[PDB]
Amino acid sequence: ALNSAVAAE
Amino acid sequence: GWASETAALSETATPQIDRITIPLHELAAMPKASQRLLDDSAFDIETW
Amino acid sequence: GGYLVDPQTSETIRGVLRSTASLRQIASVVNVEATSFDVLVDKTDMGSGWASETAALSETATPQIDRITIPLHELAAMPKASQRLLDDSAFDIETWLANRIADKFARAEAAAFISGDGVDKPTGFLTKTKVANGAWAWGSLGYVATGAAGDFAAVNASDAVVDLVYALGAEYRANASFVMNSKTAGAVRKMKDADGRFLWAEPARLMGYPVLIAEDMPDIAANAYAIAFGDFGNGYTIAERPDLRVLRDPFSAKPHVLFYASKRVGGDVSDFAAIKLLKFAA
Amino acid sequence: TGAAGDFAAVNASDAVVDLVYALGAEYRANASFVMNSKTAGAVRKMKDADGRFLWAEPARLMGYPVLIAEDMPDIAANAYAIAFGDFGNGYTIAERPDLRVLRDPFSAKPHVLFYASKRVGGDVSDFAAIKLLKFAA
Amino acid sequence: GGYLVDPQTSETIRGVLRSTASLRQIASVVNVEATSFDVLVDKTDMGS
Amino acid sequence: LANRIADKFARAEAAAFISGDGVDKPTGFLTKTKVANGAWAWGSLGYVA
Amino acid sequence: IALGLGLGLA
Amino acid sequence: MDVFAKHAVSLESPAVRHYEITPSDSTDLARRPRALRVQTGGTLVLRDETGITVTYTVFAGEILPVRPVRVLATGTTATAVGWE
Amino acid sequence: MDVFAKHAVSLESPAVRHYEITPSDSTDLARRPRALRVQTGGTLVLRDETGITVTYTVFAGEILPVRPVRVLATGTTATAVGWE
Amino acid sequence: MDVFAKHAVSLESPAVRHYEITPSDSTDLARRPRALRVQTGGTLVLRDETGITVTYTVFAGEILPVRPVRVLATGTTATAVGWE
Amino acid sequence: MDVFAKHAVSLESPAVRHYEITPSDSTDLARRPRALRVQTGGTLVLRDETGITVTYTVFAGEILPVRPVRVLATGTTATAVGWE
Amino acid sequence: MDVFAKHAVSLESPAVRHYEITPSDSTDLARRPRALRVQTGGTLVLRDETGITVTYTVFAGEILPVRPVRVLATGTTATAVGWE
Repeated sequence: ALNSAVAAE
Repeated sequence: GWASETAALSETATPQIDRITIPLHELAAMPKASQRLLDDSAFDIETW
Repeated sequence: GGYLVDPQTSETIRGVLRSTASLRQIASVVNVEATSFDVLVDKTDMGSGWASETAALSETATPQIDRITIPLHELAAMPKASQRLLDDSAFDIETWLANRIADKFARAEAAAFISGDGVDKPTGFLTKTKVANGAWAWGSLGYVATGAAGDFAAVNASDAVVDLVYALGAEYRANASFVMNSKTAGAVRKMKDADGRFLWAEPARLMGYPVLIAEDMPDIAANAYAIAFGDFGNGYTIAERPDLRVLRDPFSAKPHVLFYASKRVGGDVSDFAAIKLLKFAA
Repeated sequence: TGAAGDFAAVNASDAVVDLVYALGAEYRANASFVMNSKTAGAVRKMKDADGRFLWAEPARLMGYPVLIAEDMPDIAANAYAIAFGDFGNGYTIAERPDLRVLRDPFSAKPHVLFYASKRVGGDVSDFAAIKLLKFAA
Repeated sequence: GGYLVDPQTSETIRGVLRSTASLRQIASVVNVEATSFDVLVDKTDMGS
Repeated sequence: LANRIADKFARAEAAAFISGDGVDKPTGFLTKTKVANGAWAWGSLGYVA
Repeated sequence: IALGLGLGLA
Repeated sequence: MDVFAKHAVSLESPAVRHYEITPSDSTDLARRPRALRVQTGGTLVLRDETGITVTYTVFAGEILPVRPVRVLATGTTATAVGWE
Repeated sequence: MDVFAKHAVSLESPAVRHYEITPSDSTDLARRPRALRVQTGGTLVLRDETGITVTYTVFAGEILPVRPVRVLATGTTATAVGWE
Repeated sequence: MDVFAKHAVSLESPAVRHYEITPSDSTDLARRPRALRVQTGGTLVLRDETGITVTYTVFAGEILPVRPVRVLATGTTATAVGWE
Repeated sequence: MDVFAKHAVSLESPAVRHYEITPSDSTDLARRPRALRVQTGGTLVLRDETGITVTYTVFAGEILPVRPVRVLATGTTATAVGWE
Repeated sequence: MDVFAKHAVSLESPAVRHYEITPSDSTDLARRPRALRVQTGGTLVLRDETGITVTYTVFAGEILPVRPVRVLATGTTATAVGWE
């Protein structure tokens, strides 16, 4: 549950 | 954390997320049955 | 044509399913809306007279009373999630983080219920000033020793399990359980007779007694306490609040959401006579 | 296991129990062995120093259910003949649960030529929930 | 501000739990309002 | 106290039901002049060795 | 009697 | 590193623990052995738990699979080491 | 203090109880032994429970894992001690 | 009076029943023995149930834990007694 | 007629099947034996399944309870017969 | 091709694995053996896991069913090979 820019997060 | 009383709790970890793609291929067979068999073969050969 | 294929995702975002055997299901859970919990046990018993017809009757004994103070610490986690994710990530991320935070807390309190110390976490039964059984006083947990330093005993192995069972008290064995970890349970199931057949016969019980596979007890070291056994439902008291307090903060991390979630839980042993341990010293 | 072809000779059936207890606590609540029939026969033939077979209708092993497949390798030099784990969490099958039949009286002309297909897929979803037994060393 | 903390006590005072296997649950327990009880047994049998 | 005295009474009568003697308490079956089984009479309990 | 290594009687 | 560590030690099993015995004579042994490895040949006297004793004209290096309670010193000319 | 006290005593187990035997000759032994430790070499005759008997040309200190019912005195030149 | 009367007699157990064997030569034994106590040293020939035979250069009083079906008389110079 | 026909044949049990071995030297044995009865005394070399080999200075009629995979012919002066 | 492949290897079972031992002297053995086959007769010293040690005046080809942790080199004149 982080940013939608990084794929793995 | 097991946070203390006065500790000023910073950030914690947050699980990274993996996507696994099921490809969903197909599986096909084509038997060749006789029209003379299907008309004269009183068992239900289509559903068999 | 291949840009029309729109892969279907899962219904619920899955995860690796770690251990939930947390000792909470076998111990005494008490709801508490305070900062500390105080169990009151008796460490002695009374006296009976067998009074005669017409002789006398004196004063008899009265059980002296011990207060044990559950400190009821807290346990806090604060993941930082993005506001663009929470609006556009159709899985319900609020309740998914609320489930995963609850799972992480139920797993991290299992380590504190067994081998945690006093500082801001519950004290497990292992850190409770062990004294060898036979010279058993009240303020201590009893153990029996196996024999050889590393492994179990040499000539007679697995009676360390038996005298540990039959040194636990007759009423406590009515509903008791072993507590081990997995690489001790593997070593116990590897024990075998002089022919090559393992001598012991879904809860994976031992000698009829249930077995709780923890993951937070020590393994079989020189002087470790790898196997415990007893009535944890009378021996160990968990005091807690049965909810998971979630507060979302869109304000400090400004384009983020920053779920601060914290349940609070405490506990130590309430009845010292109801847990025995296996030491590998001598 | 130990020795290359067979199990470990001196202490045997330990390659089974450390495979069980190297899989995790939660996944063993509902796990299963997966073998084929000539592996399960070779397991049931194992016996102690008395000649008595030591493993005491789904044909379970050590309490855990056993799926006798037929497509795993047999006990070879470096084969993985016994698998164990929670495949309900570990492995995901994604499919269409209908069997599409199209009869063709048109290409093969005195024949009917039923073209049937279903589409199915799937690999491991949870890597923590499947453990294997290698026979190498 | 640590005197306002008022620790919650138990609901019921607990105790150490001693053995209750007492032979009363396997023997013949008889209610009696008297000074004594007289079990009348037969120490022999008849003949046929 | 009405629960704990009852607990101690149920635990203290078990000693009298088993190894208690005749004086002001029930006489347990261990104190009943045991005579070896095979030479068994009525007024005595039998034992094997 | 038989083929063991066992310090034993038979 | 023993591969037989998990195995139980029966009476038929090999000697795990050895200790030299002295002809104690009316003081019993510390631990009664499963077997006796004789060091020097001769005679030695052995008592059971039931109390009866005989003299054994033993040879030099023999193991004798007897389980004695006490080795007396009256007729004992032979030194042995216990196995357990 | 035996660490093997709880262990059962099988036929394969070492000798717990020993007693010297006499060549009784048509009176059976008190207890039939699991094995016979020979004291003095020679010949001795042994009878089964089925009744058939043979002569054994035995040596001096041998143990022989036979379980005899009666040792007769006709051809017995060898003294032995029973193990049980 | 045997204290081991209830115990089962395994192959590893001591000799309950003994009978002297003759070098029968192409007539099989009555009962095949668990072991052979040799009386007089020499050579003796032994056949399995699978049929293969070897000569054993045996000594005088040895027990040999072999389970033979038939003892032939061609190369047999040694007298033995069977144990079962 | 064996009374032990229903009994299972363990490693500890007596020798059911015997076959003479040749010092084959880099061809493994047909069946690996439970034990080796030596016929003529001398030296013989034995290889495990793990591959390590030692020379055994063996005597004449000894049984040695070893379970060898291959008997080599380099240092083998002693003839033996396998037991299984 | 072993017919006893499925059988478990107990302490009482024959020697599957053999390795020659060196008198290491305050470095323990790699694997402790079930038994010791002696190659050359003499004296050798053996230590238990409990630490007590005695000297064994051993003969030439004897097997001794002892399970030692360490063979020291002070009084060891005898070469042996371990069995496991």
